Amino acid sequence: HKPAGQFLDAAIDLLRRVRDEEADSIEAAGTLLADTVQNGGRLFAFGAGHSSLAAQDVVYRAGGLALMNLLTVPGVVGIDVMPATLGSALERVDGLASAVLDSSPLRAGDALVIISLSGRNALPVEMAMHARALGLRVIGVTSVAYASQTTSRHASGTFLKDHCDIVLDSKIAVGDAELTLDTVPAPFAPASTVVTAALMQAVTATAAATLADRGIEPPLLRSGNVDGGHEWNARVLEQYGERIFYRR
Amino acid sequence: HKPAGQFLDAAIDLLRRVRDEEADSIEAAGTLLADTVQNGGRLFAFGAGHSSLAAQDVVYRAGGLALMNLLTVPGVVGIDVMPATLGSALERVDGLASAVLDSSPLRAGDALVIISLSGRNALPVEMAMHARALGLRVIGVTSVAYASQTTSRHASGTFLKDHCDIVLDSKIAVGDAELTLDTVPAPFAPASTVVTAALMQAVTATAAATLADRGIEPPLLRSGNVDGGHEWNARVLEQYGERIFYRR
Ligand SMILES: CC(=O)N[C@@H]1[C@@H](O)[C@H](O)[C@@H](COP(=O)(O)O)O[C@@H]1O
Ligand SMILES: CC(=O)N[C@@H]1[C@@H](O)[C@H](O)[C@@H](COP(=O)(O)O)O[C@@H]1O
Repeated sequence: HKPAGQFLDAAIDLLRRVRDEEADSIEAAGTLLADTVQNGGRLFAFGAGHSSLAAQDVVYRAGGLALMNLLTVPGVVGIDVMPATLGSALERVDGLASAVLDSSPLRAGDALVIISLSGRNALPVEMAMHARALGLRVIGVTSVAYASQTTSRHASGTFLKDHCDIVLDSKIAVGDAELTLDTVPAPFAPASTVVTAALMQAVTATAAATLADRGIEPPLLRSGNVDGGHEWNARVLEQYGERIFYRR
Repeated sequence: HKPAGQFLDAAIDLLRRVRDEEADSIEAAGTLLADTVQNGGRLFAFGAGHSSLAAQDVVYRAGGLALMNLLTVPGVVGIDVMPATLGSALERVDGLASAVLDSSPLRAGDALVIISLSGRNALPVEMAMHARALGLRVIGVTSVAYASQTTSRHASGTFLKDHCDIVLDSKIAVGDAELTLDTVPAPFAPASTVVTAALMQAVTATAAATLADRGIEPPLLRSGNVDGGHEWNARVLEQYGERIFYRR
């Protein structure tokens, strides 16, 4: 009955929905990532604002793939920007996504994961459209409910999911808040990061397992806060350095 | 049996452990945050690397408290820094934590949440020690198992949890990886961000509910990606601007 327990039960239920409903889509996404690695492509992940956090959770990560890179749009990497409200405004700027994609090392055949809960703003929609125009395969992580219950803010009138090769439905109801209190007019307690991080790990875990099943050793990193982790990672990062862009 | 399902079941089980084991600690932490707001103090959250992501998840957040601020240590806000490996090295630098605390607006009586899974490195340990020396109340979000199974890398030989007023145990087993495959030597698939984000939301949800029960309207933000959210937030951010440091 207490707020902590109510929220955790809501987050568990959302993870159960993802587990039971997105299993095939999660498998398809992880296989696409494994295919890209095997065929010599690169892997990148992007999200704006708090959606950036699920993307960061698979980059340079204990237990994660060394080959996963972060696509950084300046000002929307998390909420670090001053003022934080500018991050919201940058999501409406046409041409930012193309500037970032055209400057990056992404090329035809690469894989880009795009996390956007609403999927409705110019920046994530343009990112998917332009990435596909460049020949990239695009996985979207998005709450498809928003496409029926909100209006697109992109000039095309379309949503992120309309421009993805694979869509992972992150389930969050419109408003991104799981609890209400009678005395309190606004809902509170967002689970979207709990859910999207879990989806991303499920996707990358599938890619690692798929490579292994094909007799290809997945390039996995260890935690740097367990003795020997940094030594282990140095070997891996050097080995796959050519397709890793967060070190040299 | 598939990797996605195995990971999601592991993450659910960790959320159940937090729900069933940390309920009283979560209540105590949220009450301390509510007490601080009521007594006129400020709220800040910090973590390094991927632990920064749980801190960011409660800042400028749909359904979250407008009064929660991010404490930014340059170079360890997420994994954005180039090269990402420098973030790991910065966690070992003595004096960085004090530099950041002494420059910030944090003052005696304020509340600081510190997220560190291992709790073993110089930066998070110094952050807690120096914050308490400044008169701050400190909530740590940390896997206490690390304090018995790893060695401290702080000069004191102590861990984060030894310097907290309240400890929230994030349960993750040493290594931060929930899956193994027979052919694959390293474990993979980290849940720490799934778990820590959920703990943080449970804490802030408790603070909002506690304020409400005391007849104090919690200063909650709405999603900017639902129509009217930015207008709603502008009112709130102006009202509580004096204790909000991510806008002006
Ligand atoms: C109060 C608030 O909402 N702040 C931002 C929001 O402006 C931004 O749009 C979202 C990412 O957008 P997306 O996940 O829907 O793509 O992250 C944050 O929530
Ligand atoms: C491969 C790797 O591990 N990268 C960093 C790690 O160096 C850092 O220590 C941790 C935060 O540390 P903490 O959560 O234990 O405080 O975030 C990331 O995992």
